[PDB]
Amino acid sequence: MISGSVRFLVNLESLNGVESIGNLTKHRTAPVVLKTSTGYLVRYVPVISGEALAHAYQASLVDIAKKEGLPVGSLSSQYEFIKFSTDEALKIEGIKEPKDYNDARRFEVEVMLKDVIADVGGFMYAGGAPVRRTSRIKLGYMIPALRGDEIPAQLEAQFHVRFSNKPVAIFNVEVSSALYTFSFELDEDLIAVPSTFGEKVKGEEELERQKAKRVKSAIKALYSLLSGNFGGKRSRFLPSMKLMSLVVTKTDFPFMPEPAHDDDYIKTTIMRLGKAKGVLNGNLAKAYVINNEGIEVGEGVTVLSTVEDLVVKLEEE
Amino acid sequence: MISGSVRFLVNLESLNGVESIGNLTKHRTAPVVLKTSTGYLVRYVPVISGEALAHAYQASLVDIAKKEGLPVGSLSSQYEFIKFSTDEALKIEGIKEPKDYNDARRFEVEVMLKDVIADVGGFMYAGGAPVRRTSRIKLGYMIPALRGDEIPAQLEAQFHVRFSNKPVAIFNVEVSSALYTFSFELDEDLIAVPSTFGEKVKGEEELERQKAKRVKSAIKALYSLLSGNFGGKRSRFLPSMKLMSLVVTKTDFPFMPEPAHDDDYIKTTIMRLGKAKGVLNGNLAKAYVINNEGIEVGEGVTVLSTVEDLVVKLEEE
Amino acid sequence: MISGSVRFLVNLESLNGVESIGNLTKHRTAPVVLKTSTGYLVRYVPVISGEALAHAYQASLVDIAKKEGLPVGSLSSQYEFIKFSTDEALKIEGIKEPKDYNDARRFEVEVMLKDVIADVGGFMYAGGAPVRRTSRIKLGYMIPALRGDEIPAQLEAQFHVRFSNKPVAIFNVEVSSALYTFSFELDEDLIAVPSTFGEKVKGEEELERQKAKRVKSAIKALYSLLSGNFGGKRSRFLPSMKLMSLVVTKTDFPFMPEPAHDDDYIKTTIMRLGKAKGVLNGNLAKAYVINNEGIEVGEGVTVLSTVEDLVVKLEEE
DNA sequence: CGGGTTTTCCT
Repeated sequence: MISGSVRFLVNLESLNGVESIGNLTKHRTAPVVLKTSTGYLVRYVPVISGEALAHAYQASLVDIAKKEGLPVGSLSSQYEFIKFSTDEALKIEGIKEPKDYNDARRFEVEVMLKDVIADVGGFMYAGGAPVRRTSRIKLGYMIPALRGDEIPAQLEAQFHVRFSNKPVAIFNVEVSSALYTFSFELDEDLIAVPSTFGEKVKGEEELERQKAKRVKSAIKALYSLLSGNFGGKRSRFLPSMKLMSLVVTKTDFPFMPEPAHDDDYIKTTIMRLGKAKGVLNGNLAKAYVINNEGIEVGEGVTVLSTVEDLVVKLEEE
Repeated sequence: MISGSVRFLVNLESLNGVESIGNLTKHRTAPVVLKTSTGYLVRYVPVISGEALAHAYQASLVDIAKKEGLPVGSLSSQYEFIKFSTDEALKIEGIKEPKDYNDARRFEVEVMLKDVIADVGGFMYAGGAPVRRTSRIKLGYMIPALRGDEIPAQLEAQFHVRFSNKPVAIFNVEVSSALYTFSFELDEDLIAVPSTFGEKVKGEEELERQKAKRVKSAIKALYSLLSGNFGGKRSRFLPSMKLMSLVVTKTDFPFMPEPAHDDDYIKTTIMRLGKAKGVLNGNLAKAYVINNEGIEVGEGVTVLSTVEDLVVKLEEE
Repeated sequence: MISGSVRFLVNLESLNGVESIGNLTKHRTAPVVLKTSTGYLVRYVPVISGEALAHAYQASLVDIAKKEGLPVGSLSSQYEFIKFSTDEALKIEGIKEPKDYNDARRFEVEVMLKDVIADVGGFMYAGGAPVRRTSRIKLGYMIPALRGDEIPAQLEAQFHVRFSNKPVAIFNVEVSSALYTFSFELDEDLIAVPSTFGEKVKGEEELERQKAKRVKSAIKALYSLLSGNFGGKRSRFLPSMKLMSLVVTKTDFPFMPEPAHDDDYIKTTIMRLGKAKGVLNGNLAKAYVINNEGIEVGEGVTVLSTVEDLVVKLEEE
């Protein structure tokens, strides 16, 4: 598994939208529970959903897969991740629906040999014999850091006009500025492995041949998420992003680093990693840290400089 | 016995679901009675059921048991905890049904020598001669703390879309933020001990040999629950969790610590533990405390740092 | 792709306006989150939106296109970029609305062969069969650099009167001064290429013939943005602009240069460019730097003197 | 302006 926590600083941003009222376009907001010296309070803060990040990741994965020669589905070749949900998609791609429970494994292998996206990002088919496949990359909402007593975020509305020589043309757009945080998880030990229980079916040899390439592509795809190629309204509201802190852990057992809420979340996660490897009888535990804000790190930890170095190191091992 | 009270802080969460209405996925809610300065009131608040936690605990126990060589049932090798309820499971596993009341102990031992899950988590078989085994781990609903006059919890709905080039695609998801509390109990003095009354039956020597490993594995399995690996919808709604306060008590007599609703529940439970050991003629009483919010603790109390240290200490003693 | 970061110094400026209160004309202001040695703070600073920059760029593109003989739409011939959104524009230009999804490609090609502005800057038609084309040039707000603990910006108000021989004439104007920074992106590989998926439609041969001229004009149009020809109230409040630092990158793969916030943002982006070309299996990566403040640059970097040289170099390659 | 929840279980 590869687990990570990342902290970003974003200014003058509008990357996720919600239903509009009047001539105003609104930014997504959510309630958060925060702890101050006086107790616990409830606040409303701008957020960014995780499905936009999932879409960006899967689009980059499609690009890399088509570049490197891996198979890509017909519908997903165009950036429409309906996958194989409805029967219309099955008809377009040309895959017979499963007949019974015993036939499920064949259908899963057939779908899994045509589109890498269905293999990595999971899918669901509903019918007489529904077939499920959980995603191999897990994301979450992007929240500003709940540090201290004051939330380091702000939201406002802005005024815009459309010029016309014959007036008979005014709209408002919400803009936010915050210090976002988020964490991610990716289990590369289950890529290119069937999930439905059953007997062996012809075609798994090709999967075993392509396993290494699929894992390499899946690990490569994370560069988009770690770089900042996500969100909408990028044509006229291009944001100003800057990485601040990053922790990545590679292990052989389940593990979850601390959220990027406290100023000291790198020392704690490394100590916890050592103790967890000791207690769970693991055999591999490595840590990589990127720091640009000069906070406490610890001892005996590899320190990197950019994200390309981290991607290369993750690929090599 | 091992009895514990734990306090968590969760933000932007959807971990337990219930039946859906329209295009809206709903979060579990329950009524709670709360005391304010003006009297008593009834409120509707999001909660998380205990059966999700039980499933997470049993899945982790399956993983550890397979890793350490302890026997695991065939159906329970797959993460499907029907245990030995119906006749189909008995036919699959290959165990003869009990004949009379006198044969109940043999059936319990045979079931108990094949699946550790049936041993630790209890089971039921209904028929001509019913057989019961109560669970050795007990859990409860996860509730936000009912401190003060305002409940520190909030629930809202969010708007999501599925993109398509040929419109002919909209759903809503309920998201919560709360300060959750829950308590648990695990009696390790009865693990690998038959429950049905009767005579001695061949095969108990193997259970006596495996008792130590079974107890060790059961104690290890709590790390998943104390870490935060439970609940659904984790692929796109990965939650942000953080521990705040934990009290764990090891005794030789029945005891129940205070619920984590009042800010002073560590001092009270320690005083009660001392007096209860005095009054019930016990011979062992230990307490461990993890504090990360700076609330009153007391004197002469072991203070830990993480949960791995607690797990190691519980294993060693 | 062509991606750039630019730094400017502006004194006594008022280029973007918002709703006015009383006899005071206000300058656009926005919140920004800044990092200092004491933590993170929220501040209110004057800004300039990106839509004014888009209008300036599109006006210059119209001028160049009409000068070089490329087709220009009737409505956009006058500097009114409603494009083909409403039905009145369609009636004026004389293009039939699309009938079904299968006819979308024909409509896109018909619109795309008449006005280069719709081709480069994209457009949208709403109706029974909506048609979309994302802009090929992406801009953002113009924020002052968030360097150090003190923001290098200031805003004040100024007093003015109107003379009259028969009093019965007083107003206030907001004026700012800052060190602005902004970044831009332009992917020239998709200019003069249809975006809607479908079958071949007559008229694409002319598009392929005109592609070279369209790309050349689009590259030429960046001179207005890089020179300082944008914003309003230039008749009486002509600002004093001076270029300070510029980085331009030409690649075959997605890339985003570092924002012009830190004093050392040229070496970092070149190192990242090299590593990214190594990791993403690219085949082209070139950089150009203009420096007039004597900051660190690096080694093996082409150095220019003016912006016209950069424009010529970008055109030639 | 188009689009507004899909199955498989109900002791």
